[PDB]
Amino acid sequence: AQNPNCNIMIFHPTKEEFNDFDKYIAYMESQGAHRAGLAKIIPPKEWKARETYDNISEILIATPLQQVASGRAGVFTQYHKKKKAMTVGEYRHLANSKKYQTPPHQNFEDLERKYWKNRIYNSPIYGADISGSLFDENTKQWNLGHLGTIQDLLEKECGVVIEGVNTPYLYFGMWKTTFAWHTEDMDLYSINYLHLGEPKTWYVVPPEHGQRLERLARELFPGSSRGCGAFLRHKVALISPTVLKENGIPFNRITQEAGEFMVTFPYGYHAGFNHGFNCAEAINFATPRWIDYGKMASQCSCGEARVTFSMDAFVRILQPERYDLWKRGQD
Ligand SMILES: O=C(O)CNC(=O)C(=O)O
Ligand SMILES: [Mg+2]
Ligand code: NI
Ligand SMILES: [Zn+2]
Repeated sequence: AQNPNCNIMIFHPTKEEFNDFDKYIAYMESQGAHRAGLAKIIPPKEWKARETYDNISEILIATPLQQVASGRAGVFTQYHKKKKAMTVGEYRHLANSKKYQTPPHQNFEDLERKYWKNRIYNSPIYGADISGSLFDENTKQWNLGHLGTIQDLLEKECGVVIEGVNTPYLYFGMWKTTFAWHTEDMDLYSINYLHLGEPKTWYVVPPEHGQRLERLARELFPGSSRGCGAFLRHKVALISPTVLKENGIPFNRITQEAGEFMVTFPYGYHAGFNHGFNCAEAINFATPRWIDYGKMASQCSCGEARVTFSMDAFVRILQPERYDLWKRGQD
């Protein structure tokens, strides 16, 4: 078995190998990359997402989210308070202000220490889940706005035509902005490209060990657990690496820098934080190997997780018994 210790793998495709997206994902899996839950892909040196970022300041962040924490430094939840709209240029100025900017630090490890020590005492503002793309339309390779769609994959594998569309989302981050422990909707893959700015640190649990994370989460968030049988779908809970280590949960960590892709694999729990002002783009995708994960994916039916139009069809076709109760949650 390849990559039996479930380490995060880093790949360096040539421009020739960067032509066929599906093929390269299958290659990475042939080397065991999926076992980690997360992989890094460094694009060929000749490749670019677009010519410059000089003209992005007038993108609107219609609903910036202030991420307010409750709990203890290593075990907390966050809620998102909606703020007034601002442009990317306004947000970047805010991120660089004395109140919100990255503190002085020695290296990524020192900054990681400061994050876990101090995150709960601040409420950074996140521009998340903004439909759109920063890839130039002429970028032919690994353009996240030109991927094959999950509906087309399901149709190719299973023969059923379904409604729904699949488009990318932009994320504008600042120091301490946080992504809670989650897997993707319907335990899909994701791909994330860091277009610009400061790094993003990731934590991930191997798919084969995901239930160990879930059992810890039920112990650490006991009222949330009683409220919903899949409360990590709410995307609100954080657990530090120190706490994971104290409880024997297998995980790995890596820092993504501007110009790099990350791929998350089906049922790979992940969480993380941004180091400073940055912009990422991400989208879900599927392969044939995903279908079995989609069939088995947990669902939130308490009503909190409330997700896309396109997830309907996935539940209806892959999980017809759940369909009924899940849609009661979504209506
Ligand atoms: O970058 C972020 O804030 C969150 N991204 C992801 O969870 C992803 O790409 O799967
Ligand atoms: Mg603009
Ligand atoms: Ni994700
Ligand atoms: Zn729920």
